[PDB]
Amino acid sequence: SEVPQVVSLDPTSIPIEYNTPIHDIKVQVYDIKGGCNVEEGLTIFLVNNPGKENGPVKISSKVNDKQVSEFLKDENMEKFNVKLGTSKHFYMFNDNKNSVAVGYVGCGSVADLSEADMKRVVLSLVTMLHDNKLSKLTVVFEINVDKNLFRFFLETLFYEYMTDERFKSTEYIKHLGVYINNADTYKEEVEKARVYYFGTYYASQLIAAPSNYCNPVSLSNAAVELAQKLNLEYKILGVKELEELKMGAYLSVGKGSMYPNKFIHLTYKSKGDVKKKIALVGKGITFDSGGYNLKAAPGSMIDLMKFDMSGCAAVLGCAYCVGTLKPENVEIHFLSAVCENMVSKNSYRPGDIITASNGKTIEVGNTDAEGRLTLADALVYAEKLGVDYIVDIATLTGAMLYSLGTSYAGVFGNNEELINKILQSSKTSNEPVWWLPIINEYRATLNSKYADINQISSSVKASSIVASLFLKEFVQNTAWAHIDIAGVSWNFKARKPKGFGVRLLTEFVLN
Amino acid sequence: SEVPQVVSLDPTSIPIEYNTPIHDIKVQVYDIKGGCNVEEGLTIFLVNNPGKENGPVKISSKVNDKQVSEFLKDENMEKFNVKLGTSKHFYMFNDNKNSVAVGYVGCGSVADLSEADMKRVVLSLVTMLHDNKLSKLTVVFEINVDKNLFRFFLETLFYEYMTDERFKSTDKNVNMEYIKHLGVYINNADTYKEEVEKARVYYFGTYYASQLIAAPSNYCNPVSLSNAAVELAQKLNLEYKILGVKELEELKMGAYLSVGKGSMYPNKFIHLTYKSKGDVKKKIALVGKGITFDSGGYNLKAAPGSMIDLMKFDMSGCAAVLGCAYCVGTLKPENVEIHFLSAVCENMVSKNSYRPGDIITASNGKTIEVGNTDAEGRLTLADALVYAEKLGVDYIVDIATLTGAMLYSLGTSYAGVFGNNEELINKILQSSKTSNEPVWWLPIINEYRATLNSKYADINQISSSVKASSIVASLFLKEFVQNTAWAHIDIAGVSWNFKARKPKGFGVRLLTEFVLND
Amino acid sequence: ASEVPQVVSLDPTSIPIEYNTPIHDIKVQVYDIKGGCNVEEGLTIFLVNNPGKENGPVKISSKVNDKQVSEFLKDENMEKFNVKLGTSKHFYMFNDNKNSVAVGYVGCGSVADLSEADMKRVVLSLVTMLHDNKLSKLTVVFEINVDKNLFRFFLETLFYEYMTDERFKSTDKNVNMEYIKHLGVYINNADTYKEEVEKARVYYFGTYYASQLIAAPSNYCNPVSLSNAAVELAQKLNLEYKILGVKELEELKMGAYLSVGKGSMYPNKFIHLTYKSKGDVKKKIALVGKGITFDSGGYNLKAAPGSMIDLMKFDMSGCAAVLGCAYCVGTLKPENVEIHFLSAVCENMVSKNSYRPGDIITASNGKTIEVGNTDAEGRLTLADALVYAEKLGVDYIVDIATLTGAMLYSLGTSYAGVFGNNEELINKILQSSKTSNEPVWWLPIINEYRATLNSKYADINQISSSVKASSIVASLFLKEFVQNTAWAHIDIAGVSWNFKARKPKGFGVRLLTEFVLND
Ligand SMILES: [Zn+2]
Ligand SMILES: [Zn+2]
Ligand SMILES: [Zn+2]
Ligand SMILES: [Zn+2]
Ligand SMILES: [Zn+2]
Ligand SMILES: [Zn+2]
Repeated sequence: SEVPQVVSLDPTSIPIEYNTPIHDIKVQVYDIKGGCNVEEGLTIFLVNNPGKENGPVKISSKVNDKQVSEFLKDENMEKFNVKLGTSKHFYMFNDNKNSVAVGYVGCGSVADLSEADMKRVVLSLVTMLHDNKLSKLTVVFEINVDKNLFRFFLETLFYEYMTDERFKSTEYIKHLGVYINNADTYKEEVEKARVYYFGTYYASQLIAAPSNYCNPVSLSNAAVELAQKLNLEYKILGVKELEELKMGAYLSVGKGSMYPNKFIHLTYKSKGDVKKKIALVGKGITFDSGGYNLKAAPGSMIDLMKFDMSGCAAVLGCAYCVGTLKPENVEIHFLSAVCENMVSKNSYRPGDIITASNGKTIEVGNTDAEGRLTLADALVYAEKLGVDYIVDIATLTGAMLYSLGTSYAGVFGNNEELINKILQSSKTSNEPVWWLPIINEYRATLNSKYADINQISSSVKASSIVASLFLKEFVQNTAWAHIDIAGVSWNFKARKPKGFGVRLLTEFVLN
Repeated sequence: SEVPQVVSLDPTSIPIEYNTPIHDIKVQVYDIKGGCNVEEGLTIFLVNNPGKENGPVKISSKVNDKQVSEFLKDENMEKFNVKLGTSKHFYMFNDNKNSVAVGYVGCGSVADLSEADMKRVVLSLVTMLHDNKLSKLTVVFEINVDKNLFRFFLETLFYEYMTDERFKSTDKNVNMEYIKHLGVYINNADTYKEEVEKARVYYFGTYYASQLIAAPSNYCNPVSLSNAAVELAQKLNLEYKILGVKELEELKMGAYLSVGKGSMYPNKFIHLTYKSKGDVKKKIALVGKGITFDSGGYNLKAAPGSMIDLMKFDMSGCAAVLGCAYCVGTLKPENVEIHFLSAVCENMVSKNSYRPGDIITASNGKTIEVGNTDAEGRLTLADALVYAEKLGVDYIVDIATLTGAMLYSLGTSYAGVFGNNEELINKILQSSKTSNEPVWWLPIINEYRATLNSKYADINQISSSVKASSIVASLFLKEFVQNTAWAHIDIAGVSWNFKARKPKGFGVRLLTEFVLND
Repeated sequence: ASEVPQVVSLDPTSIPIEYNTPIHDIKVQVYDIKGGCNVEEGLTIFLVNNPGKENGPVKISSKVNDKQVSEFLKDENMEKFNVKLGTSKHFYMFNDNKNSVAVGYVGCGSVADLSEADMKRVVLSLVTMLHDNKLSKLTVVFEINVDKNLFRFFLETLFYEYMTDERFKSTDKNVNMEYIKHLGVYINNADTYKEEVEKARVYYFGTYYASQLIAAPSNYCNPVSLSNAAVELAQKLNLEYKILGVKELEELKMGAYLSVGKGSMYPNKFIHLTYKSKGDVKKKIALVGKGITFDSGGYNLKAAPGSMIDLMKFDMSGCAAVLGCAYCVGTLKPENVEIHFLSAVCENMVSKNSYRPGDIITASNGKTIEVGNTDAEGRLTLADALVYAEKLGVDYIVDIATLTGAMLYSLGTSYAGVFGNNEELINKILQSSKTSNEPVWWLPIINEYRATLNSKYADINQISSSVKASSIVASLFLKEFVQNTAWAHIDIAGVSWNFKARKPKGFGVRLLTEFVLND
């Protein structure tokens, strides 16, 4: 519980903001039929031009205002194109001689927008908000979007709009109007978007927290504080309990750290009959220097490694969403074997042979492959709960930047139905995931000469699949999936976390 | 048609063995419900024991010789297990008082053997042939096996047994003695017979492709590779055309020709055609990357691990298409028209090579900013795709050793497949299942296209920021298929068998199965 | 003259070669130290040691024939100077004839038997006193013990280090260079060391000649110009010579040697100089030298840090050593021997015409070779050059080559490595090393690595894919191209270039010549 320090100035807790300006935004959804009102604030239309790549802007909806109508006349809206993500907006006086702001965001030439297109649209939207001091924004949907994509649009606008100043030292809007066809069906999605937004923004807060602030001790303390605020059971496992359990793999990674290993175990149990038990496991490495296999090669981005607990952050954000929504007929376990991978006289070293909590011995070939070591014991622990689904999520292998890149997470697993559910949850959360195979032919490269199994392949380069084959050895009789978010977790362009997985994991629990 | 040379000692053609020793093998399939005759040669039993990891071996088939039976009594076979890949040699005097050789290969503890497990059995089998001078091999199938797994057995056996001595001179392996007959004892032998011919045609198509890949770059060049295809087309009675530089100039193939500007061998564009003597219901175009050697260009492969010495394989895609042409041209399917295309060149370093930053114009008008001269595969394939599209086909399928990222995505076992059309990918995925050449579907993330927006040309050859290289190349290729169904098979990672130091001929059976089950 | 191709009219068409060096005009006199040292004009320098104590005091032992110079060199007056190896002091005084003289000393340490390395350092200190001083005579007095072979080494090393190569200086000539015209030497039993004076002079130029060739840059010294250089040398020495061009090389089926050159603008040229003695011929010897006039690496370009591509004008040091040898042999004229000097010269370059990694090529002995790395081009040329050598029917084949950069990690910059298939031949090489004072050290041909040359397609791999001991694996490769003849192979990659002085060593000329005049 007490966070160790080297000097008195070392911080002793993660600053968390629970009450954000987003939560104060009044959101009204009006039916697109009957026309729009432009009586104050910024009014933005979302218009596309199917077929006509880069075609002009044309506004179809009738606005109850003589002056702005004159502005949105086809003859005047012609000079502007629908290039996906392009935008302009103008200030003027309306019928009532009130200064308003009218504009549009180009939604391209495709009709069925993707999550990435939507993201590009929102980015233009937020760009106007951050350089315009208004109190109301109104968005008119002259494009076709389903309920999930609509909810996704709100979540993404909320998340991108929020600016995280916790670590800074030396005026948001208050109303949101949405003009959309079928408003009544879309209304039930607004408050859920608000929950998903924060769940995503909470994970981002932890990830963004640097490793001096966000260490194994303080990160478990935040988990506990989230459980109590949410009224979930919470048990934190310490070194003594961890030795008694024999989690050799997990403890080896921490041997070199000044912060004791802390294993997080949150539990949500719905009030009624329990029909499905689920274990969610997240890689929780608060800083991964690589260990004696130091991240010293050009491109190894050691300065980003505060993010190697992104899986844990996702699983916790899921706890917020799950505890806040309080679904029926489930028991969810949120697990994370937290630690820190450092270079010290005390660290485990390459070549060490260690014994996991299920008795299998493992030969360490590379100390930077530590995430699969910690997940190994977390998966043994999880299977001891007698759950139906074990889903882990982790920034495991940098190889994913060369397979799927920075947009799509990869998912591996030992059960077709579980991989199917994760994909469908990817469709409804709009968090993109792609199914990759656990190629059995590669398993023999983990045949250790001395230990029971190798930690890494010495030859095979498809590390994302090799790790998957290693993890498989630690689940004996339970549907299990594995989601490698190493490439998607961090938004390199915006220089901030994405919060990837929260909504994906929640949709998996909910539907 | 004439291969340029620098010295009179430079080879002017690819050595190609068409009548291989495997071809000289007389295969018969006998019905096991009738006993196995153990006269001469080596006769091998494929046995398993479902249950414990290394159960014991138990011969089930009726052996048509008293002495052998008394020898193969369970009491004698108890000492040996059926560990997958295990084998043992037996010697005895049969009923005729003659010396016979018999043995077994462990088929593991599984009932329905896996493809990868079948291979391991063939290799173990081949090992028994390699240091032995035998005239006949008999194999009794005491394991469950479908027709498709029987053919795959023959197929794999033929390819591994075949030893490529085209380039030996004083190290010709004496003691090499191929068997002359192959006997197969199987249940319902009458139904598996149909697969012997097919396992033969599929075998050679693959070994053919492997001969072109293995052929060093000095032997196998753009001129000599096109010469080889014309001979193949002439044997198979396929229509053939070879576009030379002047025609390629007239067709305005700036991307393709720019790659070869630095080679000493002129560009040669292969176009073979098969069409059957009935109505045509499907018209396919198969495109193969045909880079006979890939130095990288001015973006020289000099970084560690770039394996410049392996780049004679950068035409395995072309080899696969020509290989498919043999199988299709031999079996001759009905109601199809198939164009086998390849834009062959050599990516070299010279005062005549194209440069990074160069801007070139493809045959479809699109200007291209070259960002890395070693991304030359997508350039040649761009002009080949627009060429294929002009033919008015239903399916355009290309197969290429395009991107090294494949090793980090799927590894050395599975090829990746990309496309713009679910239906065609599904047909490739099915064909992958039945040819037994594994492939995994990867997506063309549209979000990355923006990193191809060039500031001066119409399109970027490469992305500057994105590292998912296989996906980006697929996005580039996508810009040269305007309205046709098109899939893309990246074989950069599966083409070369690194452990054996020999090509796999990957793609031949896949492409054929695609053509024949349509 | 055989015409050298050019790109522009300014490209040089010949290697500039100086044959009449200032060292050829110095008159050498050797005096017996018994009977007195006279102190004439110029500089007089004593070589003094003090066995026992390091940095010990210097005492002048020999008898000087001058009262003033004697009084000045009194032991009590010399104790202020030590004998630390290399130290040196200059003295100035008037003699018996009221004339100014200059004397001094150079310290030779406290060890009894100086090594060639120690002699090198003593000579370097002498040269330092010769530079920036307009002297007409230098005299050296040997108050130290050296055998006949080490005394010759002193003269040659003195001559070599004294020489300054200005062939490529135009506006920056040292307008202050003035060489001595006379050199006196005082030593005990002088009559026995006299015979070494003329051999040392011959040995100096032979080595300085190879040095000129090596330092000549690849645009001056290319396959055509260097073969032209050898022709002229054979012509001045009445040596037999035949220069095989591409046409014969194709007839001779030298596919390995030709492949390496396919990418050059200078056609391959094969040098073959012959010295046949007039007497009954008892030994026939073929010396083979690696002749790469510039080694870019080929498509396996030298781009890795520390690859020193800018040094690769020296990949023909073996050929230069062998030609330097030919000068000595042609000049000294051994009596009962037949010597063939061979070099398969070419240039390893990047072009559309170059051979590629992976290429399979056929050597003149019909063996096919899979090219795994184009930067290992030397073993390819030597393979064919060895086949040609055995066809001549000699008693010994000895090749010398800057073959493997591993040499820098095994024996370093001082000792070369000798490999071979024949203990007796390797002993003759080791013997010639002692007498030439050019250090060689025997390294093994480890047969266990042979298997890693087993190509899957060709007859043999050019390179091992797993074994890192390049210098051994190449020896295994070459050994496959000599079937029934004693053959040794001397890798000089590490020792050829003198990094400190920024010039070539000419290493191997004297080693090889001594071998030629061996029992
Ligand atoms: Zn790591
Ligand atoms: Zn990590
Ligand atoms: Zn390339
Ligand atoms: Zn390529
Ligand atoms: Zn070299
Ligand atoms: Zn070299």
